[PDB]
Amino acid sequence: LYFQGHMDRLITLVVSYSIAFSIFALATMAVVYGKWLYYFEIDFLNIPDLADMTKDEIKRNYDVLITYLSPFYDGALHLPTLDMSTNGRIHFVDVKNILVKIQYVMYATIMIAVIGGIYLLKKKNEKFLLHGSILTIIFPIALMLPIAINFEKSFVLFHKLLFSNDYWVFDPEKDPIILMLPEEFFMHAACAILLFILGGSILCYSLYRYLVKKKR
Ligand SMILES: CCCCCCCC/C=C\CCCCCCCC(=O)OC[C@H](O)CO
Ligand SMILES: CCCCCCCC/C=C\CCCCCCCC(=O)OC[C@H](O)CO
Ligand SMILES: CCCCCCCC/C=C\CCCCCCCC(=O)OC[C@H](O)CO
Ligand SMILES: CCCCCCCC/C=C\CCCCCCCC(=O)OC[C@H](O)CO
Ligand SMILES: CCCCCCCC/C=C\CCCCCCCC(=O)OC[C@H](O)CO
Ligand SMILES: CCCCCCCC/C=C\CCCCCCCC(=O)OC[C@H](O)CO
Repeated sequence: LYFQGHMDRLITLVVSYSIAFSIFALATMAVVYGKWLYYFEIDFLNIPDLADMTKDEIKRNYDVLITYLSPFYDGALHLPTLDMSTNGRIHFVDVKNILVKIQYVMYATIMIAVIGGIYLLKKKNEKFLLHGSILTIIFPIALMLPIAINFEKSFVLFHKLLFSNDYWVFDPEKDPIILMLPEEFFMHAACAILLFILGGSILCYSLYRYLVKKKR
């Protein structure tokens, strides 16, 4: 009992951070691989005007690129309409590699938390559900203002942090897909992620309080 205390409490520690990360990764893949937001973006930002492309050309290029970024696509990236340089296809491999590593870690934290969670959950201990929501709502709270007021510079730091080359700044001449990827769209995608993080936090917290009311 002196040791089930710690071990259950280390599992509530390990499980808690894996709840936070799993929500982070899940919200990312939902926004990254979701095409509903970007399809709305095409008319809302008037991307045809921005890129001198048609609504059909923009959709298929985005369709092909999003398909290229899945773990289960082993082919190279060829855009239906736009040409691209070797620097351009190095960046999308960088982006593809980042997504794959987040997803690999995400499966671990999703399993760690579901398996280890139900262990502590059926053992009448829900401390991990409060800690999880607190840890994961730190994300939107810390980053809501950086995106809202300083997106352009937060965007650069983000890229500088995650990429070890210069190729993330696209030359419209050699990589014209940058014209159909406006900065406002990535800003909305960052907001959608944070809303899903915040949504998952509230969801995770709704359970905690609801479960604590069960014990009493
Ligand atoms: C079995 C009786 C109750 C069932 C509970 C099973 C126990 C699962 C344990 C830990 C994970 C719980 C996570 C709390 C809920 C979070 C919901 C979620 O993970 O979704 C995040 C969303 O996908 C982000 O975009
Ligand atoms: C029931 C658990 C609740 C968790 C909810 C789903 C869990 C699915 C089950 C197990 C491993 C986790 C896999 C989930 C990851 C798949 C979603 C994802 O991010 O994949 C993107 C895909 O590659 C874009 O093409
Ligand atoms: C994970 C614990 C520490 C978190 C610290 C990181 C802060 C990032 C915050 C929000 C963005 C979340 C995005 C997750 C990864 C983005 C996927 C990606 O590669 O995007 C490429 C980019 O759009 C090409 O311009
Ligand atoms: C009950 C809990 C209350 C809520 C808990 C707070 C946590 C933050 C949640 C979401 C913020 C994330 C998205 C916020 C960023 C939106 C961007 C924005 O609104 O600014 C527009 C932009 O400046 C135009 O130029
Ligand atoms: C600073 C925090 C904000 C960081 C951004 C939030 C994450 C955006 C994620 C998905 C949007 C849709 C992305 C789908 C794939 C985009 C293709 C791409 O990587 O283009 C990047 C561009 O070339 C480089 O400037
Ligand atoms: C009730 C629980 C609430 C939390 C659960 C949320 C789940 C769905 C949230 C958002 C979907 C995507 C909407 C993203 C819209 C991006 C635009 C934005 O949020 O702010 C940008 C601003 O408009 C710049 O001018």
